[PDB]
Amino acid sequence: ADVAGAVIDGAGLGFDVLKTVLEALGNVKRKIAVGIDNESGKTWTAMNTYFRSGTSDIVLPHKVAHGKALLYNGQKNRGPVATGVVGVIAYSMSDGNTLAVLFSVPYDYNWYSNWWNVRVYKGQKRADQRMYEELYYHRSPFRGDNGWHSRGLGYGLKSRGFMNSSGHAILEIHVTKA
Amino acid sequence: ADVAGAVIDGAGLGFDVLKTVLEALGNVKRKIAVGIDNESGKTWTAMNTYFRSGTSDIVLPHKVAHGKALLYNGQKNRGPVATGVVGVIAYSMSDGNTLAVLFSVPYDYNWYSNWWNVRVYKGQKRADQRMYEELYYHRSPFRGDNGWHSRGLGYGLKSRGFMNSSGHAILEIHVTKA
Amino acid sequence: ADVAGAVIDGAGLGFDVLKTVLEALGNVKRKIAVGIDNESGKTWTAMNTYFRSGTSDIVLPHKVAHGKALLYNGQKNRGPVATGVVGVIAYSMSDGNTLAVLFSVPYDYNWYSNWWNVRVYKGQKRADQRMYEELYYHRSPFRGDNGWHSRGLGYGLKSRGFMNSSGHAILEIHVTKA
Amino acid sequence: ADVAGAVIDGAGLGFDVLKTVLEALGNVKRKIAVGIDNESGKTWTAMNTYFRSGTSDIVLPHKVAHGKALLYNGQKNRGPVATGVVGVIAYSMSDGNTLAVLFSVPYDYNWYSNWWNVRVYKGQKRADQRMYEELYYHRSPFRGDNGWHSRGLGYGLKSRGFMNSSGHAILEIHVTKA
Amino acid sequence: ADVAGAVIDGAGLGFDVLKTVLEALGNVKRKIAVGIDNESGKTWTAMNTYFRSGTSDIVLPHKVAHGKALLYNGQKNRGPVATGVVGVIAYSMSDGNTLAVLFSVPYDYNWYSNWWNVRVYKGQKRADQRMYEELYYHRSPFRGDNGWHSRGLGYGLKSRGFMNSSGHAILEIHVTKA
Amino acid sequence: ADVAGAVIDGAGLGFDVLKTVLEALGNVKRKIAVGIDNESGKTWTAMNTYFRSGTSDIVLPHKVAHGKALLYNGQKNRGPVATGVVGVIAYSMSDGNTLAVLFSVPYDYNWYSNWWNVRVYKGQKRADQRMYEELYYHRSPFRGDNGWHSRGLGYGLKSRGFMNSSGHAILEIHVTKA
Amino acid sequence: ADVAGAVIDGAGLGFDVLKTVLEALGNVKRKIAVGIDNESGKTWTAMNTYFRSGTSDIVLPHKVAHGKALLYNGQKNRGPVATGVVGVIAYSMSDGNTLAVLFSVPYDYNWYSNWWNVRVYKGQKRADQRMYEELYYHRSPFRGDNGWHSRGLGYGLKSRGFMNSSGHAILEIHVTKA
Amino acid sequence: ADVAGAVIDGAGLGFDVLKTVLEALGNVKRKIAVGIDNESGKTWTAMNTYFRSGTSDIVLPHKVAHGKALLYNGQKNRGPVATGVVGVIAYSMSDGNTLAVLFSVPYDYNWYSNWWNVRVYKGQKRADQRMYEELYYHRSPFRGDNGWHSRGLGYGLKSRGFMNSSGHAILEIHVTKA
Ligand SMILES: CC(C)CCC[C@@H](C)[C@H]1CC[C@H]2[C@@H]3CC=C4C[C@@H](O)CC[C@]4(C)[C@H]3CC[C@]12C
Ligand SMILES: CC(C)CCC[C@@H](C)[C@H]1CC[C@H]2[C@@H]3CC=C4C[C@@H](O)CC[C@]4(C)[C@H]3CC[C@]12C
Ligand SMILES: CC(C)CCC[C@@H](C)[C@H]1CC[C@H]2[C@@H]3CC=C4C[C@@H](O)CC[C@]4(C)[C@H]3CC[C@]12C
Ligand SMILES: CC(C)CCC[C@@H](C)[C@H]1CC[C@H]2[C@@H]3CC=C4C[C@@H](O)CC[C@]4(C)[C@H]3CC[C@]12C
Ligand SMILES: CC(C)CCC[C@@H](C)[C@H]1CC[C@H]2[C@@H]3CC=C4C[C@@H](O)CC[C@]4(C)[C@H]3CC[C@]12C
Ligand SMILES: CC(C)CCC[C@@H](C)[C@H]1CC[C@H]2[C@@H]3CC=C4C[C@@H](O)CC[C@]4(C)[C@H]3CC[C@]12C
Repeated sequence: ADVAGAVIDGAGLGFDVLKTVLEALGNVKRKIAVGIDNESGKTWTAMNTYFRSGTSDIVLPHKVAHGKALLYNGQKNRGPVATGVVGVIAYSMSDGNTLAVLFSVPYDYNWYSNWWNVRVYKGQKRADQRMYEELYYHRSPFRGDNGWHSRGLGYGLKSRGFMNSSGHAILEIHVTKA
Repeated sequence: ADVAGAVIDGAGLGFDVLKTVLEALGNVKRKIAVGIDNESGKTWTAMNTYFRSGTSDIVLPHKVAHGKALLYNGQKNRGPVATGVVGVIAYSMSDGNTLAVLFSVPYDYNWYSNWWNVRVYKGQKRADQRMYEELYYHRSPFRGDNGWHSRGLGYGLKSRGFMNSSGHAILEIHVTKA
Repeated sequence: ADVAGAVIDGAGLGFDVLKTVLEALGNVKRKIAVGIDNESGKTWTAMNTYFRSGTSDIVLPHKVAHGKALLYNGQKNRGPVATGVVGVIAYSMSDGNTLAVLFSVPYDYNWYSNWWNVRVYKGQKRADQRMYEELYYHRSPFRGDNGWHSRGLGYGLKSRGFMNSSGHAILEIHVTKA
Repeated sequence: ADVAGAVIDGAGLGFDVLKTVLEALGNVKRKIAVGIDNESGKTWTAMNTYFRSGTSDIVLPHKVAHGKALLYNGQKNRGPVATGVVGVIAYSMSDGNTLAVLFSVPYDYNWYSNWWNVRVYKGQKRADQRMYEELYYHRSPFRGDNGWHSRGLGYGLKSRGFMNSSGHAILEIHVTKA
Repeated sequence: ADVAGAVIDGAGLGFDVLKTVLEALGNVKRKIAVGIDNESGKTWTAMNTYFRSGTSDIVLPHKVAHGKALLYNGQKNRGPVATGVVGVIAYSMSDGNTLAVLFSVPYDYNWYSNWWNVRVYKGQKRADQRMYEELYYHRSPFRGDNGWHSRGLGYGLKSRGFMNSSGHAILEIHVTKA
Repeated sequence: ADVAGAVIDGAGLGFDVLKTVLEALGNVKRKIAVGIDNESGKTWTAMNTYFRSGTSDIVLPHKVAHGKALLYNGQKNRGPVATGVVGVIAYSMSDGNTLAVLFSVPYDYNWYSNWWNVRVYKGQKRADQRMYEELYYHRSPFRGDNGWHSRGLGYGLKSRGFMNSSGHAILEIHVTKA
Repeated sequence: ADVAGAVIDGAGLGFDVLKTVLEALGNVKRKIAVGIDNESGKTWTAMNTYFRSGTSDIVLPHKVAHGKALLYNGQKNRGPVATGVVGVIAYSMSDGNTLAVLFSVPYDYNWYSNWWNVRVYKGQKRADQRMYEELYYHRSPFRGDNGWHSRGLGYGLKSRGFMNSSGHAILEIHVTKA
Repeated sequence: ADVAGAVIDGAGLGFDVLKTVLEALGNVKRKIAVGIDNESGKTWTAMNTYFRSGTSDIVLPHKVAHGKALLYNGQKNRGPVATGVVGVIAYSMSDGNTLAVLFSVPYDYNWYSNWWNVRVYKGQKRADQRMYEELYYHRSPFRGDNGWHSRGLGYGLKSRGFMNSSGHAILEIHVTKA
């Protein structure tokens, strides 16, 4: 009767609202483009990229020789999901150590910001949740605040990086001999 | 009367909801691009690709000589079907053995992940359901976790592969002399 | 009155449903691309293509010399019809025999699959319903299962063919000297 | 009152149905592309194309010398009309005879099929309704069944033609010296 | 009240019907492309084109030398008007006579057909309503029936023309020395 | 109540009708392209273009040397206004006289037609309302009837002009030495 | 109840009307393209452009050498605002004086017209509201009436300018040695 | 009942209004393009860009040698947020001082205007909120009023800058030796 018609009309209104909300959520773009210059004097072998959030549509370049550039990119999961792209790239270095690069492009910018970090681990370590937590919570990550930051990585290596503050984040790092 | 009008309005609302759901289901893309480099010293002859899920729109390359690359791709079945693209590619090798490559790009990522595996079978074996089950459940498949994995295939052969974690999966494998 | 208004509303809903169904049925694509390599040592003269289902928009190439390739294609009938493209191509060979190639890309994949077959008939025979039934039900057709199949055709001829399992089917056959 | 509102709603529904039907009828394409190779040893002068159904948007080529090809095309009448393109092309030959080519691409394929015919008439005769009836009902036209058909035209002339079975019909004929 | 609401609904339905009808009427295309080859041995000077129906968007070429071609085109009046393009082109010839070419592409093909005519008038006469009536009703115009028609124009001149039967009419005439 | 709802529905219908009418009025195109060839033996200096109706989006070419062509164009005012493009172009000539060219492409073709005129005024006179009235009502303007018209301008000058009858009017004039 | 439903329907109608009105207001284009040729024998240094209405999206060219052309453009403020583009460009001249060019492309053409003016001020003066008022109300601006106007600027300088009457206004001025 | 239906209709109207408002807010563009020419005789090293409002999608160029140009751009935050792009770029100079450039393109132009400023700070200072407040409230910023402004920066340096008044702001500065 009248109640059923009102319920159906309300359901249709809720359906339209849900369609609009889902389209808006799916139209949100959170992508990261990582470019790392290798002036470290040693060849880099890709180990893995651990994605705490998001994913990548391309192959992680297996080898990055000295004087070359690692080019990589990722983005948030397809669909109306309120997650960004957060991850750690782990490359094996010729000296036997691991270069770890943390990137974080969050979905909700009301509570979170773009973050990035670079660190060198002794031995060959694959990027995982523990490495991400170390780089994000305990190793003093740099804010993606459209600023250049330099930090000595050790092992005769230093890093100079930059990351913008937008959702279309670009993380450019130069890892050079210290 | 009023009841019939309410029923028709509810049916129209359900029709609109069903149209939206079917369009969303059909817009989901699950495709796999397989690239296998042959540095095994022997020529590969295509046997078959068994698709547990999905299909392919191209011909499986009949011959892959040493130093060449097998390029292949597949995708999930057209239409609003909640299935991914899961399959095994079987190539005959010159020594008389079979190279089997398992790929798995699931539809529902809440329960499943991207998987891949590489194995060498003695004799000439065509890819089928049993081979897929062996490669997916009992031969320790590698997760498609944006990481490089290496494993000795035996018969003087080793494999080094990579697979991303997204629905637009790329599986790059190098099968080289051990 | 109220009954007439309800009937008209139901008719409009049925009209919208019918429009959506017809559009979906018409958007289904079932096409076949046939490529046959002639390494038989004899020239092929086109006889005819009998379409059990579907049709073709191009001319069947009249002559296919040795070392050349027959290129042909067909698709299902235009409009919202639940039929695929099923047919037999009959070519006359220089020795006086007929090369018959059966292709079958069904509309309903719930009950049917892609099928193909190659056979050589003594004498000059045009493709028709009987030839299609022979090739589809009694001459052991190969499944379009993304696999390479080889079969001796006789008369000093062998065939090696491939057909994928999708609705956008490609049938590649090489008919060579045995 | 209520009756008038119901009548107006029904009229609107009928208007929508009529619009959809007219759009579907107008979207139906029936076109014919005629290509006739002249290896008859004599020049052909265009006489006329009588369209039993449909029309053409181009000029009938006035002269077709020996070794050249007549290219022509036509289509069904613009608008939502349930008629195909049926006609006869009449060319004058140098010997004083007429080459008549019948083409028929019907609108309703439930009752009709593609047909074509080739004939040589003594003297100079223009294509008309009587010639079309002769070629379609009494001179054994060839079915447009994706098959090659050969027939001796007489006067030291033979014809070898092909016509597909689809609505986008192509009629390729070679009229050569017998 | 209810009557006013019914009247407004009927007015809206009539508005939608009128919009559809006007769009359909405006989408009807009736254009003519005239190409006249001058092999008369004398130069042609444009006098005027009298449009009984329709209009032209280009300049009538002032001079057409011997061995050149007059290219002209016209179309029906813009907007939803049920009129075709009917007119007479009058060119002055070097000998002091007038070449008049009548073209007629009607809007309603249920009652009318494409017509064309060619005539030579003594003296310099501009195309007007009387000339159009003479060429259309009393000088035996040729039907635009996809046929070639030849007629001696006199004054040592003959004409050979062709006109298709469609609304996108092309009228090709060759006026040569008799 | 019911009256207010009926009033609102009628207002919405009137709004839709008004939107359609305004869109149709704004889609009406009335533009004029003027091309004047100067074979008068004297240089022309632009004085002004007085637009009785419409406007122009380009600069009136300041100088038109002998043997060159003045290219100009205008159109009706943007928006749903029922006005055409009517104006007079006044150029100063080297001898000290003024060349005035009247063009008139009306909006309503039910009452008005395309008109054009060419005149030479003694002295330097700028185009204005009085000059337009003189050229349109008292100096015998030529109708834009797709016809070539010639008239001696005096001062050792003659003009030969052409103007089509459509709303996309082109006015081509040649002002040459008499 | 019924009153609330009527109020909501009226509010929706008003919303649709407001959306249409705002779209129409925002679709109105009022832009000015200024081109000033410098044949004054002195270099021009840009001082500023004071926009009484509208704005510009480009940089005012800092230097305009003798024999070069200043190219500039502006437009009305983005959004549905009923304002045109009115401003004064002030350039510093090498002699120590200021060249001021007033342009005015109004929004409402029912009350206003295109205006322009050129003046030379002693000393270096920046364009402001007072300069605009002087050039628009007291220094006899030229109407943008598709006419060429010349005026001696003084200081051994004269100006010859042109401005059309449309909303897509072009103001071309040549400032030359007197 | 009736109340619930009225509430649902009002909610739908509010939803449509909110969708329109959000689309309008998101369609507002506020971007800044900064171009700074370095004729200071010293190399510039990027320190950081502090965005009080908005963000940037590109990397701040690390080095700007003498005679080169810094190219940078930013825009307001994506989505329907009523914020502009306001920030300070801080570059390190070879002499040990900092070049700070303030840009401000506000969202609400009813209360705010485009502003810019250039200053040199002793020592190496990173752009932050305090620097922005200093440059915007206490160091006399130049208005983005389409005017060229010059100011001695000190330390043997002077600046000459320009900024337009539109939301698509361009800020061009030349920092040269004083
Ligand atoms: C009123 C009744 C029918 C309940 C309706 C619940 C709706 C509003 C809930 C149920 C499931 C929810 C979704 C569940 C998961 C996600 C993924 C997350 O990353 C973003 C939010 C999103 C997309 C939620 C949006 C809101 C949602 C659609
Ligand atoms: C309320 C009455 C009419 C029953 C309605 C049942 C509807 C909701 C059911 C019936 C058949 C169902 C479909 C059957 C098969 C598939 C393929 C699967 O891979 C994804 C889901 C999908 C696409 C289902 C979606 C839901 C579905 C359309
Ligand atoms: C219910 C009352 C108003 C009668 C409605 C009659 C309608 C359905 C009839 C009247 C005229 C008919 C049209 C008349 C002529 C043709 C051309 C033919 O080649 C195809 C069908 C077509 C296009 C008809 C379609 C149906 C039609 C539009
Ligand atoms: C019911 C009341 C409001 C009367 C409605 C009358 C309508 C249907 C009439 C009035 C004026 C008519 C138009 C007048 C002139 C022409 C130009 C002609 O070449 C084609 C028909 C066309 C386009 C008519 C179509 C039908 C028309 C719009
Ligand atoms: C019923 C009540 C609200 C009165 C409605 C009056 C409407 C129909 C009137 C009022 C103002 C009118 C417009 C006023 C001016 C012009 C410019 C003219 O060149 C073409 C007509 C046009 C565009 C008119 C169209 C009709 C119009 C919109
Ligand atoms: C009537 C009941 C449901 C309350 C509705 C409140 C609506 C109108 C309010 C709640 C939250 C508000 C938004 C909150 C934040 C922002 C960001 C700001 O930069 C622009 C305005 C904007 C986008 C607001 C627009 C209006 C808004 C959507």
